[PDB]
Amino acid sequence: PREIITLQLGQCGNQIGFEFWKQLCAEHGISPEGIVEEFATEGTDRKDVFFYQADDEHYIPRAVLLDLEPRVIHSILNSPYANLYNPENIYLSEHGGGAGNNWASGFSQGEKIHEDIFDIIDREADGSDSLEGFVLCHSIAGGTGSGLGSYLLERLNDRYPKKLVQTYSVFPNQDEMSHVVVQPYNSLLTLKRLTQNADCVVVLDNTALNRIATDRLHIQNPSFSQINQLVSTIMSASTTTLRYPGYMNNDLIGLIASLIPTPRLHFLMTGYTPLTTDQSVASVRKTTVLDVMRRLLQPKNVMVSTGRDRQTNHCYIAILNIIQGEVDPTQVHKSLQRIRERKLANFIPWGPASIQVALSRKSPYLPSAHRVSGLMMANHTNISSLFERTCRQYDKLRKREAFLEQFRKEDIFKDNFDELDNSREIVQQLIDEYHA
Amino acid sequence: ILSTGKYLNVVRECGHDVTCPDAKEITYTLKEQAYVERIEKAYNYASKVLLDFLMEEEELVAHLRSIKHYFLMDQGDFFVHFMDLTEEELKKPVDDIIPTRLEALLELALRMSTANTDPFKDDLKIEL
Repeated sequence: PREIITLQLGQCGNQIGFEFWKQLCAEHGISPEGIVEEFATEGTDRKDVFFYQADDEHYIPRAVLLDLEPRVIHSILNSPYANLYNPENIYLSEHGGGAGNNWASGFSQGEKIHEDIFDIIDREADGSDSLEGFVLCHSIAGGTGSGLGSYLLERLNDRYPKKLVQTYSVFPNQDEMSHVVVQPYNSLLTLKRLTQNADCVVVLDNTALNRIATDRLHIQNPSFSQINQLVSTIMSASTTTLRYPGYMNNDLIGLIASLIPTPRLHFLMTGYTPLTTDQSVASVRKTTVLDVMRRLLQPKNVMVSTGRDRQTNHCYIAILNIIQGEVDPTQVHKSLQRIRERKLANFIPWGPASIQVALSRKSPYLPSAHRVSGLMMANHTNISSLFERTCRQYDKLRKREAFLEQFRKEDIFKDNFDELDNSREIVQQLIDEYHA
Repeated sequence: ILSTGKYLNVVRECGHDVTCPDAKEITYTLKEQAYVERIEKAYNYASKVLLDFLMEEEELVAHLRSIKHYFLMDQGDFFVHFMDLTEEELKKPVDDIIPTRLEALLELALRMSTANTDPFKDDLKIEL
């Protein structure tokens, strides 16, 4: 019916998808090894849209996880949520990889394991006779997720041409350049494949993570154990129309169709306010829907590093405001009434704009059926500031003679560096041209 | 006695529950001016059980609190949020798609400034 195959790949893409499947059992009322609660069918009306359909009421995840590093998968099998995963769909015990840290490693390893990489991931494709598409849950940081992920964006474009492609990709961190220095090279090589060899992306910045991780979360030493908490909730938040029973844009080709203006303009800004557990003691007094979307357009919950004074000459075109759970829908048109009076979104002068609001009932659970949740999927034309940030860090590195002799020994014979530079400037010029 | 029948018909509109305070009402006695004074202490009691019915279910005091000084303007944080949206729209007379947005902005300005009792503020309608 609407079966999606997630493509978890890389050192960071496997960990953000590990707790994504772990989030799904707590809201479906199911255990990874059994069914102890009856809340799975009376409370939740649809479960076989991301999981594989049941053979013994065991909803297998439709997931594949490949990585060169064996460290990310050795921290999985000792956890009690790995018995839900199957040891025959992806790998058996003692799976390995390369050495290995290179973008050209996984780019060259795709055609030497070409027979095996297109054998076991295609067995899940013909399980349903109407496949939705493929989401590449991969990474941009490092050479593991960026090297091999650029290969599958090409060969799955023609072997599966009538399928939706759209990824929840995480952006790397640009604070210092000591541990990694190959960061401007492997990022722009995948970013070219994300626009012409891929339809849509969902950007997730790393410098904007610790802006939120010290905002309300109150940590002193930033660890990697907090990167899975902001990411796994908004992943399950994006499929609330798709997993839980909704009516309009209840498919993944429903939501993405109403937000993309044009190809190579698909970078969607994400926002999510409620992350604090001591808000729970004051949501008993009928906290309404009239105050939760006034702060979405206000740049506080954003996960995109952008300029603060560059929003006057930029214009919103498509903005999504997803409320979940208890909505009190007699005032949801009242919340959309107050949008035109502030004009917090700058509107495009050539065409109409749209503020789309939708709702779906959440899990039968006490932290879910009590507190209001707001998921934002914006589309603003100030996203070229990240593309100006990455390009200015790209041409400055090529004048310092950095990784021009250390990178072209394997499988690179011609200069494909300006092939990425002009196509990035094509994106940056067509964005500003789009508001005439 | 006219106003007696007006208050007993108000409680009768809710339900059939009142009884005259005596078991038998007699006026065929030489005293008659002390019997219309026990008629006046009767409609005073009918006022008191109407004042009862105001204070229990209806909340007349909370209704006058939610209207009047708030209608002059008491808590302007409800209204200065709405006055942000009177400067973008209210430049020309109303079109056919404008009053659909004005109720959407009143209900938006309800919960951004945290109303304490929502069924006392959904009774606001918008003049064309």
